[PDB]
Amino acid sequence: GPQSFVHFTKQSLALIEQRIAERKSKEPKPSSDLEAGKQLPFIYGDIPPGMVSEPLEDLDPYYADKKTFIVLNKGKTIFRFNATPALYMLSPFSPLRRISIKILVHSLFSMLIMCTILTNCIFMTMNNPPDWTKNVEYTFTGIYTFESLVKILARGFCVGEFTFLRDPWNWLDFVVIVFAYLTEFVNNVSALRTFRVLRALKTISVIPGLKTIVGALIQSVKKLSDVMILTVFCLSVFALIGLQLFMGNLKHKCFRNSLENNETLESIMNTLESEEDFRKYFYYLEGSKDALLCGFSTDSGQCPEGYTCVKIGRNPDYGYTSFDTFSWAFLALFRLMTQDYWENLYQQTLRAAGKTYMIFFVVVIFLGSFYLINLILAVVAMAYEEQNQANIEEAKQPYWIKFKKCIYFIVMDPFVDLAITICIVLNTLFMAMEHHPMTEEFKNVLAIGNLVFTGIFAAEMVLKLIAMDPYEYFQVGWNIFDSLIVTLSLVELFLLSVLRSFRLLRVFKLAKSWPTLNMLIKIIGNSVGALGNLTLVLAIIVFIFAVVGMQLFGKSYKECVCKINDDCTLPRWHMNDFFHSFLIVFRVLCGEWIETMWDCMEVAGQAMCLIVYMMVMVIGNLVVLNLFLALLLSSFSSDNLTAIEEDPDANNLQIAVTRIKKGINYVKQTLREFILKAFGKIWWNIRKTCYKIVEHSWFESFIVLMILLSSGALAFEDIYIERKKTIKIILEYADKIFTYIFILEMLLKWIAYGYKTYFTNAWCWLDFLIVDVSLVTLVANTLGYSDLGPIKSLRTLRALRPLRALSRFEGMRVVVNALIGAIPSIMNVLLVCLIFWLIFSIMGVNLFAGKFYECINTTDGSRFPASQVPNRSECFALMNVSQNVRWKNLKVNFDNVGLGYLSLLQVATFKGWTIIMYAAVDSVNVDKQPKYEYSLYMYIYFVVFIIFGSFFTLNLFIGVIIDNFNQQKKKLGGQDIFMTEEQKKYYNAMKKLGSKKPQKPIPRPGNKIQGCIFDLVTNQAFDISIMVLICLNMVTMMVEKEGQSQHMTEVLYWINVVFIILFTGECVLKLISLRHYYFTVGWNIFDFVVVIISIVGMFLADLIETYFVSPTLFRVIRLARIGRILRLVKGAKGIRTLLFALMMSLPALFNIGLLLFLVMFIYAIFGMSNFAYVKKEDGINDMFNFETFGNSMICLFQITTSAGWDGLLAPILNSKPPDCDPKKVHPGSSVEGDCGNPSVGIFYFVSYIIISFLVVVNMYIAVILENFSVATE
Amino acid sequence: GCVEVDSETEAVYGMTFKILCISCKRRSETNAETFTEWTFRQKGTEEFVKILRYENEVLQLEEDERFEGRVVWNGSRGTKDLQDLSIFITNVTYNHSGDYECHVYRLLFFENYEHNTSVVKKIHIEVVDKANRDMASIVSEIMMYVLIVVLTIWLVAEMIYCYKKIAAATETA
Amino acid sequence: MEVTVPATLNVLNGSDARLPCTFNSCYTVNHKQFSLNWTYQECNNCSEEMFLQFRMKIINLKLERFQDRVEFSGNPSKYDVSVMLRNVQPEDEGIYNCYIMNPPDRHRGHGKIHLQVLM
Ligand SMILES: CC(C)CCC[C@@H](C)[C@H]1CC[C@H]2[C@@H]3CC=C4C[C@@H](OC(=O)CCC(=O)O)CC[C@]4(C)[C@H]3CC[C@]12C
Ligand SMILES: CC(C)CCC[C@@H](C)[C@H]1CC[C@H]2[C@@H]3CC=C4C[C@@H](OC(=O)CCC(=O)O)CC[C@]4(C)[C@H]3CC[C@]12C
Ligand SMILES: *[C@@H]1O[C@H](CO)[C@@H](O[C@@H]2O[C@H](CO)[C@@H](O)[C@H](O)[C@H]2NC(C)=O)[C@H](O)[C@H]1NC(C)=O
Ligand SMILES: *[C@@H]1O[C@H](CO)[C@@H](O[C@@H]2O[C@H](CO)[C@@H](O)[C@H](O)[C@H]2NC(C)=O)[C@H](O)[C@H]1NC(C)=O
Ligand SMILES: Nc1nc2ccc(OC(F)(F)F)cc2s1
Ligand SMILES: *[C@@H]1O[C@H](CO)[C@@H](O)[C@H](O)[C@H]1NC(C)=O
Ligand SMILES: *[C@@H]1O[C@H](CO)[C@@H](O)[C@H](O)[C@H]1NC(C)=O
Ligand SMILES: *[C@@H]1O[C@H](CO)[C@@H](O)[C@H](O)[C@H]1NC(C)=O
Ligand SMILES: *[C@@H]1O[C@H](CO)[C@@H](O)[C@H](O)[C@H]1NC(C)=O
Repeated sequence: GPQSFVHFTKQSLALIEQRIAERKSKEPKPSSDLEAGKQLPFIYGDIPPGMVSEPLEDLDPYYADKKTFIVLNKGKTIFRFNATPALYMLSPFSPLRRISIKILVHSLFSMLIMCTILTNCIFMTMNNPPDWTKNVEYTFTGIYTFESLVKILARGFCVGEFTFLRDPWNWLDFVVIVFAYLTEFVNNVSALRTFRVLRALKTISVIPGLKTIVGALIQSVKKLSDVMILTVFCLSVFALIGLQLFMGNLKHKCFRNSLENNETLESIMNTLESEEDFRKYFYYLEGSKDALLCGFSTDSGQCPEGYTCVKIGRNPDYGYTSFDTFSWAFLALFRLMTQDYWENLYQQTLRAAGKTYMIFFVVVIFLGSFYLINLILAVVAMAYEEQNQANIEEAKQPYWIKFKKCIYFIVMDPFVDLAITICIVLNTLFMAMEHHPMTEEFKNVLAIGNLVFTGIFAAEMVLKLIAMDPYEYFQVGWNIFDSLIVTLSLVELFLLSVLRSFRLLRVFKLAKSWPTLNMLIKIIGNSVGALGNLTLVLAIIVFIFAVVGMQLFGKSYKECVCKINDDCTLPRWHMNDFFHSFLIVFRVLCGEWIETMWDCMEVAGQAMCLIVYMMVMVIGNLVVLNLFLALLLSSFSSDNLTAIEEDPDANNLQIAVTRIKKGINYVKQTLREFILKAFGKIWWNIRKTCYKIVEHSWFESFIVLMILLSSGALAFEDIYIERKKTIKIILEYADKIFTYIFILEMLLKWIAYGYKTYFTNAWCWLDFLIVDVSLVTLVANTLGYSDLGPIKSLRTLRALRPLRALSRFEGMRVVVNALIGAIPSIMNVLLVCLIFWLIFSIMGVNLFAGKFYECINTTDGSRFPASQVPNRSECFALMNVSQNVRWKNLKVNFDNVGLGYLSLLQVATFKGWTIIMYAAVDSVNVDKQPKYEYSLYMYIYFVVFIIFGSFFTLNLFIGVIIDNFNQQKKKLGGQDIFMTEEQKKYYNAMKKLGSKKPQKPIPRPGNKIQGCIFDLVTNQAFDISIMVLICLNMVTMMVEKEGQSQHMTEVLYWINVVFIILFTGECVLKLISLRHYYFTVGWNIFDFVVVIISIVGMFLADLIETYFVSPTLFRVIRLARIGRILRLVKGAKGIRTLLFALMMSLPALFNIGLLLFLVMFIYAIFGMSNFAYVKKEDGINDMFNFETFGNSMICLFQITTSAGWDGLLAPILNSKPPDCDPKKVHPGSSVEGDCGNPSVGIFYFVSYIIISFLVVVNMYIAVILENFSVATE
Repeated sequence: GCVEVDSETEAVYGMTFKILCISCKRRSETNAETFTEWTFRQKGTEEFVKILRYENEVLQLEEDERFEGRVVWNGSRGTKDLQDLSIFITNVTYNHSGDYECHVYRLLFFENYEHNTSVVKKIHIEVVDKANRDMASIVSEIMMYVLIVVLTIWLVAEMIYCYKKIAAATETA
Repeated sequence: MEVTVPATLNVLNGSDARLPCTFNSCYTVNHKQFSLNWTYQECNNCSEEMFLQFRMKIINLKLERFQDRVEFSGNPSKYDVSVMLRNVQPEDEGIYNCYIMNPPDRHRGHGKIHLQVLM
């Protein structure tokens, strides 16, 4: 009630004391509506004039017992002070106490503090400040001390409950203030300056609304406990597997066969210190910092002649890439899980150990990197969705008019809007035609067209303004930005290379007519609208990380530079200044954190760099994931209501097309009128017989076997086929027989089904096309025209034979049906993506067209300093003198819009982006030699692109595809769309294991000793003892490392033997206690198998290590010990549910894996046929190439995760000399030339990654669905 | 690429035969300076007599009557790093039947290291008057034809049986 | 590199003096490349006389004005290049310098000590 505004006076204090006495005699929740920091309820009405900011009697009766008063601030915000004497000296009625209170409650105080904080945050970005930047810091400390004392006097220090130190944000503020003055009294500078960065966190306290969402993030992280435990346990198990398999394998090196001066390996080793001396005894590839790895197997890296493979030296990458110890193995497994530069570890491990070890990487990538990531992603979505539901529920609870009318009628008509839309489309198309080597006539044409288009747009601007005037004109959002853009274009015409690219933003006018572009605009608007606070918190966190990194490691990056760059100058990615620190932080957010952290370690210590990088990665990824899921769910759920009718007032484009179709109908009718005025029994039984035969299971199985054989016979066409002279001819005749069989099968399909029932079927059309290609090739070969240009090139289409299995295998057929169903929305989103990326491609063309050229020394491939050879004329003058000098260009660049699209793809997938970025930031001009970081702030272009065209775009696509798959499932009627009919019932049967009721306790033995043993073995104490024993065994396994002494080996062996005997004893006890009931429990039979396998492995490793000599077999069979630590799952209710979800999801993942394997097989055959002879450079190697089916499959599995695809594509973009030799002779084969085909390479390597991306999103759908099912039911 | 394709072992009298000797290095990116020597032990003889030597892009033929004016180089050309060391007989007679030997002397050039290695490849050549057909081709063609006829017969038998059953059932109906 | 030396060093006469000269360089000191120049000058503008040097091993040139009273007392491995002395008469008063060059570090250092002999 309004009357309830009495003051806090002597009588009020007396009443409060009486109520406290009443509460003491008596010896609940306070009113939420009157909680401090919230708006005043509307019941109380307007605050009386003279009572603003005055100590008022408590407005909540809950506090009527205690001594507390309320002060009301303009804006209806309730501040709850404390009535107890402040500091025990002052009291609420005091000349100073009231003043301090009103000061703290006022706004200007808050604005002043925020301004000071944000000025300090600008001064924190100076790596070395001038000497005068001490008065400013003194001013800042003075302002902070004044604020602290004001708060002290306003609300007491620690006297009562409502005081200074109650608020957690006060603990940070006071802990800073004390450090500042304490440090000044003291006067490691780096640590003292780092402690100043805590002043940035006060932004969260001052800026309204950031505190609540920081609390929301802290509450959301608490849901990721089970997931984190499972992740740590899985990474530990995989790290143990890796530490067992590849212990010391990365220390392999090629050592000289012949030495001199009686030098042995140890003598040589104990002298070398520098790389120029290491290079004299080990094989180093040109321009490599690490000795070439080798292996002792038949499928490992091979050393040159005169070099022998030995295990000695240090591990690659400064020594940080190793499996020798558990810590390094865990780091490597975390890197594999996060899929950061994992292809390098993949290649190193395969070269060192053997190519048959890619199974380990397959399992790790498809079990830990793609599944444990989905559990984290799924859990946060469930945690956010629960929060959002609660928020929704809580919310629920004279001459001028003559021209004016004429112009309005002229311009405000449907036709003009469509004309302007076509004008926008044509202007963008015209702008897309720019390229580097552009002749003067083409440049003039482009300039004239741009002038015409800007003139048209300015004309319509003036026409519309004069039509409706600027009072009514400036009320429309589209009109505002249209005016902005035309003004900018006029400014550019009157006057650089950026303002010309601002007309590209007119493409967003098509959002009105384009429903799925309005979704992108809505996402962008939400990111700075409803979720603007979350975006601001992300920005603040990134700024804090950049400042912390700079303060910690900037001095070291400069002092220890020669440890990371042999030129003793800073590398490309460092932390010596704020811009580069921020770039490193942004790169870590993008997902590349190991290459930039190796140098961090080398310069400034492993502990510090690891702590900082782990904090940055975890917290930044948490915030980015929260923002992504918030945007996704909010934007794609807000419109579900259909709150507004579909185009109530039809859009001008819609009206224009309506008029156009009406006119077309009128014209058609008039023209039609004018022209009309002016002027068997046996055959049917045979058909039935063929139907019977072709519908038979025997026939289907025979044809499936033939399909498998004919597809497998394609894998024998390696480059080594000429050595296999018998297999050659065997496969030729087998191909002929397969063609005959499939011709007969197609003829029977005809004679059975009919020319309509057969040719109205897509599977039948596919089979018909394949067999027709085979028949055409066979006829041409038989007639003698086998090598006839396009006829010969047609033979390469035999890689499509495996496609015949989709129609035969129901598992793949079901998933193919889902993809075919989802295609339309995919196409819509791809269209929006292409339009959005066209803008950035054009802008990149305008910024970087032709500026990627450079004059390089072809021996070491090093750019010449710009002091000499500063331009292309001087590069050619130097060419005429020297010989190994080239004016080279990047193969992927921004010379035109197509290559811009390719470069943007490489940037958005983060693979070639560094190579492109270095050239972009070095670019000077056209025909000018690049200078180092001449254009340093070009990094902002790539930052802004990686945000807009690779985060919001991915958000839009994910939302669209999720909605489409939900719609498909709803159409099927709540049926899983990735499971076959047979797998559905097995899935349902498996589901029951998650809801079984507990079974009756096993009856006790009827024997005097057996009963006691049962009672002992059926105890929680026994279970806990076994669990701790398993943990101790795990620790014993972890304590093992490479280079350990024989005593350590012996003690570890004996400890493991003791553990084995203890577990066998527990097995025996459980046997004699539970009798035959024992084997009715699945976990107990698992324990039995684990125990027996541990004993067998222990007894068999001795045989493999005493008579037989097979280290690989010994290492593989020693993996049976991990079955002892896998038993930790049994007592973990938390992770058992998640592994059950995985087991339930397996049936759907099997089909997708089968389809992915089929696609990989097809692409492997195509790669074998096409890229078998390209020049070996960049990512194509002696081991990783397309010379053989195994190598092709290795490369394709690698690039399935989108890793190194730029490196595999680069050697194929060479198609002219001197890059490739078109007439190179390959010994043992008739093929000539090691050149690649750029178009085929681009198509291959783009289509494959797109298809793999679609399959990967299919897997996340399956995993998310199963996780939700298991979590709910 | 580099594939060590084994040489053929059958030459037809009067025609031209190419004797194959390919030697690929373990790592293709290394540098080398190779040269070769060929030795021939005619059938009925027990001594390997050197017949030619090739080095620095010049073939030095020995004064052998059996090979005078009947040998030309068919190896790697235009380089000192030879990996193909074949030779060509432009007119094959009966004196070219026997065991051959292709010596390869490869000298790798490493960083502060030089390795002088050597290889030997043995080729046995028999001269005939007519070119015999490959037994693998014979068996492959015969197997293909028998399999084709077997499949056709089996399908026809199944068609006949199914049609007779269908006609019997139809007449029953 | 930064070099930490005392600006003033007061040593009583008839007592053994020691000159603290320490420097911090991120790179492990290599004895095959370290260059060191101990020089003495009577004043700031006076000529500097070299009396101790490290090219590959500690070599003392035994200048007559110092006799054999100069001894090395530091350890480059631990980055201590201090020089200790035997008892003195007031003539030793002056300025002592320790120039240090620790490759591959680029910059060169110099630490100055103004030795004083008390009665
Ligand atoms: C920008 C130029 C130089 C290159 C690309 C050509 C454009 C002229 C095309 C590309 C995609 C087209 C859009 C794709 C689809 C639509 C939705 C369409 O809405 C419908 O009525 C169709 C309903 C539906 O199927 O979703 C209106 C036109 C529009 C925006 C199209 C307008 C013309 C666009 C922008
Ligand atoms: C919002 C849309 C319209 C643009 C998205 C990309 C931007 C991040 C790009 C467009 C133009 C770019 C600018 C174009 C020109 C330059 C000059 C460049 O420096 C030089 O060219 C060197 C000059 C010299 O040293 O003489 C530094 C970056 C900067 C500001 C670029 C920063 C990144 C910008 C703003
Ligand atoms: C291109 O680089 C090569 C190799 O660095 C230069 O050739 C030799 O380089 C070494 C240093 O590594 C010099 O000591 C030699 O004197 C160089 N050999 C010469 C000049 O024959 C080469 O100079 C570079 N190209 C140009 C045009 O300078
Ligand atoms: C590499 O080895 C070959 C073969 O042993 C050497 O050639 C022989 O050299 C000796 C003289 O040192 C001659 O007497 C032999 O007649 C040569 N035999 C042949 C087949 O050439 C060759 O000298 C060695 N090369 C180097 C650079 O040491
Ligand atoms: N354009 C793109 N093709 C692919 C294929 C796989 C993939 O795995 C990842 F983990 F990165 F999502 C990402 C991408 S992006
Ligand atoms: C063996 O070493 C001695 C020096 O200890 C040296 O004189 C001699 O030449 C060496 N012999 C060989 C074969 O290296
Ligand atoms: C290029 O080099 C040749 C040979 O050194 C010289 O004769 C000729 O004049 C040069 N041409 C130009 C255009 O510099
Ligand atoms: C072949 O060898 C015989 C001796 O056995 C000789 O008489 C004859 O001339 C030789 N022919 C040729 C072409 O070398
Ligand atoms: C080989 O030489 C003989 C004898 O001179 C001659 O009859 C024959 O035509 C020659 N064959 C060829 C292919 O030159």
